[PDB]
Amino acid sequence: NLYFQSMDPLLSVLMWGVNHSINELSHVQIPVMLMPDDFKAYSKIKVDNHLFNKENMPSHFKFKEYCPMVFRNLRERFGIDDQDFQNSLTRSAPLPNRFHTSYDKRYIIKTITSEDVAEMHNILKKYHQYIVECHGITLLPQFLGMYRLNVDGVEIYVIVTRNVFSHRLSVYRKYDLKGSREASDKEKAKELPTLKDNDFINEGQKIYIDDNNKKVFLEKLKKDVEFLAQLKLMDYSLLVGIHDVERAEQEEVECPLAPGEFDPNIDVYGIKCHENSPRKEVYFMAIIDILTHYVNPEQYSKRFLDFIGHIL
Amino acid sequence: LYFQSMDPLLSVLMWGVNHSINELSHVQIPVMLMPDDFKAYSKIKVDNHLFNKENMPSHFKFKEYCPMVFRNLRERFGIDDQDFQNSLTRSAPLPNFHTSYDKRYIIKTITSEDVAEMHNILKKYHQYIVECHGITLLPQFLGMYRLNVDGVEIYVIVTRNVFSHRLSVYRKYDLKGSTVAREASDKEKAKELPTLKDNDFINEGQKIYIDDNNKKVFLEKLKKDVEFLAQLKLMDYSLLVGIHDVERAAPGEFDPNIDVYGIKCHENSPRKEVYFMAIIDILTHYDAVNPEQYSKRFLDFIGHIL
Ligand SMILES: CC[C@@H](Nc1c(C#N)c(-c2ccc(-c3cccc(C)c3F)cc2)nc2cnccc12)C(=O)O
Ligand SMILES: CC[C@@H](Nc1c(C#N)c(-c2ccc(-c3cccc(C)c3F)cc2)nc2cnccc12)C(=O)O
Repeated sequence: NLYFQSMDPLLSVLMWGVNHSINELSHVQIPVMLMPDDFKAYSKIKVDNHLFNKENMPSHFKFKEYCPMVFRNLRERFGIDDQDFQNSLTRSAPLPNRFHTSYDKRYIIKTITSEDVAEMHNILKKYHQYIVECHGITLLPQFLGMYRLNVDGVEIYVIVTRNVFSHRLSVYRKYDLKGSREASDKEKAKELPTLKDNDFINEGQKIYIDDNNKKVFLEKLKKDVEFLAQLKLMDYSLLVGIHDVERAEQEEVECPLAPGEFDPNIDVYGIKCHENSPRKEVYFMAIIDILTHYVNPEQYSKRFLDFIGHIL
Repeated sequence: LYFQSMDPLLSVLMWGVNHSINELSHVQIPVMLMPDDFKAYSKIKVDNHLFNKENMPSHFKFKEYCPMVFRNLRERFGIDDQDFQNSLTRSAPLPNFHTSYDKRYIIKTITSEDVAEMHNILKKYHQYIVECHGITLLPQFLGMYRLNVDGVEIYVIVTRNVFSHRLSVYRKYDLKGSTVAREASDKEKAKELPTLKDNDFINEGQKIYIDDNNKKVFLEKLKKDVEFLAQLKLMDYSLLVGIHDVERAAPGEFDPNIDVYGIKCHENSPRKEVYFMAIIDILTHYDAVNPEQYSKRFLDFIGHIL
């Protein structure tokens, strides 16, 4: 069954605490609406086992969940069931790349600083009201839970976000895009380099989405980017993953959803290529890495939109 | 399920049992218990800030003693952990000790001396339950915990109800076979169900009518159980006897996998009755008449009344 075992005791506690958190919330009324106190709330749990479950789990740890009611509501508004979320993060250990990915590739887990946590509380009310008003249709990072772990006197804060990329379709090419930045020699020798602004230009990278999806996509991005500028946030990226249908076919032939198809209620950032693309590709594109508080944010926001618009 | 109660100690207990059993579903069923399992425990301390503030207290501790041992005893007593969790969780235990909402379990506040004395006997108790294959009139110890809330600390034990989860008891005796004054008070006797005692049993001319076979099997168990208690040098235990009157009314019947202490009366009983008989309240050590004597005086009496 589920033992939450890992060589990494921080992962064990994270799996245990997400399991704990979600079961706890199963015993707490879903409120008609969130209230101000829910934006300053937490749960702290300290465990001290003696000669009990000593092989699977560390015997001494702390787990703290920030604003559990808000992040439950955000999961709901982003179309996530708490049971599915719990399974995604606990049924098997998250895999490392620094970030981790849930075993089913739905979710990203990232270590963050206490400043980041303090800045999350600073934006949390405004972020939640924005998510309500766009009915959860945004390119913004979906913040799904936020925790503090302590084991063996090692303290970390972690955020969970939705994977920009597909849980199923492989990404053969990947870009972190800002505007106004090229991968190192070391980065480029990996299997999947995180390529950057100059790699995008100098490799002659094109993205082939039809006028309609381009308009829809640049309309969200403008709204999301203007919201980030009102918050006075900057140094955020567009993450672009490219799925090449034909490369994934030959990669697999060596060893019901058709090739180049995805479920848009799971792979929410997916966009099909247009009819006249030289190759059958699927693009996965959203905003990551939002949380730098004040170029100025106006300037950052306009340069970003201008660079993304000039590449489509 | 919100584990709501007017009594914050019941909420933590319900929360605690719910936590304890969910935890053990993430822990391997071992091939056998080992010595460290009789010294083990799990403590959880909870501190909430503006979260679940209405249903639950914001600050509490729950400790389970020897979790691996109590899970093994539940299984050896024919008790599934989910059904156990449900009996203690789906709805609050009712005060009279307390009874689970479905009347399957007793919940009782004990002292830290009681807790220390349970650890002292727990290895021998478990190995006794192994050797009698769960077939005993001893108390079934099903879990043992420590709760803190609002700086108030209690220890609690959970045992199986001697009485039925459905059939009513119209008459009830705490029997020891002590020669001394054992008589329920005038206050006790005015209650709807008084706990009657040895001299009430004799002075009321109470009869238990069970056939020669069930009496032999009952007295064989009681003897082995009571010789075990003497070996441990425990005393001051009682036979608890509940009598269900079938006539006040299928009527005569009960599931003997649920109500395990039930025994039907003799066919030639003048009154249709069902008897619920077992040992309670064993944890008094001699160190504090001796345990041999108590045990011998206790059996002579129970055999004297059947
Ligand atoms: C290109 C970066 C990296 N992969 C990813 C990262 C990372 N890293 C993040 C991510 C999550 C959280 C933070 C974060 C950092 C600080 C504070 C707070 C709140 C945060 F959310 C920052 C970045 N999201 C991803 C979504 N989909 C796919 C890949 C992702 C890679 O492939 O190299
Ligand atoms: C006749 C007394 C009372 N009812 C009961 C009690 C009580 N009290 C107990 C009980 C449980 C635990 C301890 C205990 C006490 C100290 C230490 C440790 C470990 C213990 F288990 C002592 C007694 N069991 C019952 C089982 N079935 C039915 C009724 C029961 C009543 O009706 O008035």
